[PDB]
Amino acid sequence: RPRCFFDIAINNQPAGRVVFELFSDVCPKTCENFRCLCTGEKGTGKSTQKPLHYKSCLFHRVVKDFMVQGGDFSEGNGRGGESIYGGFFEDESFAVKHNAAFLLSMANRGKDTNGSQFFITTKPTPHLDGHHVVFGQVISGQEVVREIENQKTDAASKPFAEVRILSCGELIP
Repeated sequence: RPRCFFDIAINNQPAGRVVFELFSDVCPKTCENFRCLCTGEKGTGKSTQKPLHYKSCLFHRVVKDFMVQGGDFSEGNGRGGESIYGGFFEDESFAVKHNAAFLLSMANRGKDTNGSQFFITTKPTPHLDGHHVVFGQVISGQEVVREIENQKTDAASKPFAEVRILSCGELIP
């Protein structure tokens, strides 16, 4: 199973590192996308014409007691983003349930619209089962996730403080 990392800053101050395990045995295509977005290895987005890379990306949406969402690398606000395959891809698995905090899952714009955007649950969110593909889990940095969850937000649930991925990649064992 792949491991990836985010080094998070909050208003340019390091908050620490979040490490994910990717369930590549369950949703390999979903996992490969996220993996490559962390490394930036696939280069330029096809429609977006911007790096397929989470580096400098924002957690643009935060909802206390629900989840924290980021990965919109091209717009920083939910409108943008693109998968490593060109555009979006198909929902691959509903096997992993949204039954805990700290699950990594694909944000989307309805059926079969998986791009670069992701969310980290902060409570059990079982109503998202069948609508979003769970593909990973936080293994360390849970306290950083809580710190993000607790940001004061604006009218669109966008943090007033910039919550930015300063560095990212894959942990090669």
